[PDB]
Amino acid sequence: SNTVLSNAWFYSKTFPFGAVFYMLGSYFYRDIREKLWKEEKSLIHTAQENKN
Amino acid sequence: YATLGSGWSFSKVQYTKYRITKPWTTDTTFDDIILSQPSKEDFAKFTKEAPLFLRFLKLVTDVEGRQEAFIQFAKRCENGLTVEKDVYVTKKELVDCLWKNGYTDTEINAFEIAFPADYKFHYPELAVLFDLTEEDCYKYCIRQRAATPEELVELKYTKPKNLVSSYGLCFLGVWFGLSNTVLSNAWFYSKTFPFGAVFYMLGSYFYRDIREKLWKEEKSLIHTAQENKN
Amino acid sequence: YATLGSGWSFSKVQYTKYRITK
Amino acid sequence: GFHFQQYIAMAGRAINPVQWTRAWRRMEGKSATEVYRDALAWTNNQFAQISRASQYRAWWWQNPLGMGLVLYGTYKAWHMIYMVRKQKKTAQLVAAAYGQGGQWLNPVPR
Amino acid sequence: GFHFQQYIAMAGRAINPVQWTRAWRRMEGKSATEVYRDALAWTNNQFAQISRASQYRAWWWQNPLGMGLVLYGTYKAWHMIYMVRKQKKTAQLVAAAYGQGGQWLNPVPR
Amino acid sequence: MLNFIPKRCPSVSLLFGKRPVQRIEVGQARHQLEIPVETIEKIYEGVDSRLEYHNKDYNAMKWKDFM
Amino acid sequence: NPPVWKVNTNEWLDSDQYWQAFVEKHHFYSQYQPGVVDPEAPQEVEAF
Amino acid sequence: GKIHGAVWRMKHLFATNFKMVGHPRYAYALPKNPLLQ
Amino acid sequence: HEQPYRAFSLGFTANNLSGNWGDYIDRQDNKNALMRPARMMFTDVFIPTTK
Amino acid sequence: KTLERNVPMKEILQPLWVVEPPNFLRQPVWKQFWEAQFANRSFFFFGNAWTSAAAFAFFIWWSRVFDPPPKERLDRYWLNSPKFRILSAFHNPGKRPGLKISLMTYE
Amino acid sequence: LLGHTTSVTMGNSDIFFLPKPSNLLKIALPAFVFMPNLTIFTRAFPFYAHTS
Repeated sequence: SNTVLSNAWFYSKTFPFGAVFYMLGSYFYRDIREKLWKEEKSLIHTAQENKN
Repeated sequence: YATLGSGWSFSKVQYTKYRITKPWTTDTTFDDIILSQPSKEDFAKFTKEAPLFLRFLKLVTDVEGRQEAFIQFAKRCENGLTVEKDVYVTKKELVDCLWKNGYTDTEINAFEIAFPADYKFHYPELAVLFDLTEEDCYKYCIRQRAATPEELVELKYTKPKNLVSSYGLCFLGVWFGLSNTVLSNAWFYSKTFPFGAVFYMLGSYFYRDIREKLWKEEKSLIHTAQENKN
Repeated sequence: YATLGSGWSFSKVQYTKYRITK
Repeated sequence: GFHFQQYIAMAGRAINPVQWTRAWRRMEGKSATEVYRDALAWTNNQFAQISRASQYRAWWWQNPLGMGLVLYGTYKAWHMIYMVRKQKKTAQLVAAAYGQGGQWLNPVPR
Repeated sequence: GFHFQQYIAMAGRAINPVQWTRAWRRMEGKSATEVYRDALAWTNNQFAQISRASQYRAWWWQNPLGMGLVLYGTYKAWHMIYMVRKQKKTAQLVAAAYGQGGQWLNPVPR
Repeated sequence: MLNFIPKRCPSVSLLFGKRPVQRIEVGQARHQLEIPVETIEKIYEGVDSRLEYHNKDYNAMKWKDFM
Repeated sequence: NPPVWKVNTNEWLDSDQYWQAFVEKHHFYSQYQPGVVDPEAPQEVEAF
Repeated sequence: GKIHGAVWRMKHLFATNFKMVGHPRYAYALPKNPLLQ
Repeated sequence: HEQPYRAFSLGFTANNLSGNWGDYIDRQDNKNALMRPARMMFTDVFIPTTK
Repeated sequence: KTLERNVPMKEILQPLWVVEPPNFLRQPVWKQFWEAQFANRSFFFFGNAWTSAAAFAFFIWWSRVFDPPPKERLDRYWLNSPKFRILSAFHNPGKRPGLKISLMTYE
Repeated sequence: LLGHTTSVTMGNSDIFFLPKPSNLLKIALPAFVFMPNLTIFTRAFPFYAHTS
């Protein structure tokens, strides 16, 4: 019971920002995860080698 | 598409609230074979170790009397066999085929002792082992994988396409579809939400009773048919 | 909850658009 | 239902004028019967994918009403995008030509 | 995020007056510290379930933004249900007390 | 039984005539039975190749022979 | 053969030329016959 | 739909019998068994 | 037999018999007093005044 | 020899035809209708069959009741119709056809 | 243009098309009787039409 989904705020900020975030996440889904997990992978490798 | 398979088991599925998860890969993606309709280059490739197969191949070719083919395949297959990943036939399927097509018990026992139970024969292996065409072996492997299509197949990962145009069309969509009073209507609140919520609640509460009552007849017919056949 | 297991394999998953079926 | 994203992408490609030139070039040595058969085969392929894969596979949108809810949502989206827009335009037309409610006015009394 | 349906069901049970008598009976021989620790433990159990199961499991709502979209939708729902409702009431109040826009009027000129 | 004869092409039935015998399991007890490939090849003289069903992997016989 | 419940119905009927004639007799030459597997059976005849 | 259901039942109930080469009301027209005597 | 007929509309979704819009000059509100405050709820589209 | 050709999936998996439904009778619709005419309780518009419904529809079409009215009878319903008014307003974009409607009634 | 204004005609806009998928269905459906059968008991029709 409102004009929230019909708002200038909606059409100017809510839909554009969300759609841009969605498109960027879809296009760089794997690049991001790899760039994040690089450090954890390196640490686990170092730990296992030291242990061995 | 046709329902392939040699099985008479009437099998239905129930769904969960969780999605299928496969190991992380930066180059591959898992998908359904019938929905993707993949081609040979869309299929993903890996390297398979030859020697366990090459021993059996050496035996088979030394028996059959055709070593030129073995030489060609071994010179191709050194440093491992690079091959499309999810185009294979299982040992059980191959043994069933050999038995029904008339290969001797000695040969079948040779297969059994040579290869592990979970071995997977690919179309080039089949083609060099049976003196067939790699095209035909590929098609056979694809048919046999489609016979069991619950297993997802691994494809080369490709980025999404037409994202900008899709964004534009979706903006146009929301701009024309939400610029209205449809979701704030007396009609909405009186008919759409009550009817829909009641249908949802009834389906959730009687999900299994309905399906069983529907599938009763099909189950009975399949049982009768199988018994008559036997 | 604790991450149990004797494995040193750093394992991550990718998701599909299909649900698990039993 | 399936591949809604692919359908949006197809429409996006269709609205591109570069794709119009590509289709013009592809139309060389081609017949209306061939085009119609191609489109019919594509639609059949979609519905056959549905008919086959619904037996064993469940999408992320799977629900106790199955594909009925997806088809209802498709219908409602079409309605809200096209028909309510047309109703808005018709309302402004009638309101400019006769006044609000002009189409339901009673005949002139004799 | 998870178990939104269970949370709705919990709210439904909570709003039931029979459950109020049940809680009255359950409160016999009980302390505020125990109740608070129980609620905190429940909330911790929920968030720990999330932290653990997100490592290997994916829900039907999984998307390239993950749980960020689910949390945004929860926030937007809360906003539209509570704050916009309050805005409607405050608007009608101000319009009845001063007129529409009465709270943004300039001070009286001197 | 159905009038669905599998195509003997290797793309469909791998290793059809590589050996001179076919084998089958019969009934619920799955008794074994061996059949000469010539007895089987007798069917492909009555098989009609215009008709192809079930992913175009099975042809149909002529009704006289089938009956 | 494949499993008959996996086989497509229209493909089966295209293969079979006899039960084609059975369906035409009861469902093309008439419009009010019941949709049962055997409309010629004694129970159906006596009920009629 | 009635015809579809009818044929869908005919399939299951006739295609795997080994006893229904045709309809029993017309078995007079069949050839005779050489094995019976 | 010389007087004109009023338009007829009747379906499950909408009708023109729960109200009377009037003539071209002497118009009137189709909705009644209790639902006039909630006219926005009986519309697929609404274009409010400018003020 | 090695495989190098790119094998499409349409050469292997053929989709079933489902867009247009099957005809287990293997007969065209007009021939079905024709046989229905000589079947019992299946004559032209008699009975409860789909052939009877279609013939009833054709019968009411061939009748006059759904034809348009003559010019003598336009101001009974048509000139006071929402469809008529909307169509007039649409095909006169920026104008007000109340006066022309009055004059059409006069005519 | 007194008598030529009722001659400006415009056609209707309705399309009579609907796909008829029977493969989805396996059950019969009810149907109305639209008219009485006059090919049988024709002579008695005025005399039995009022009964039930």
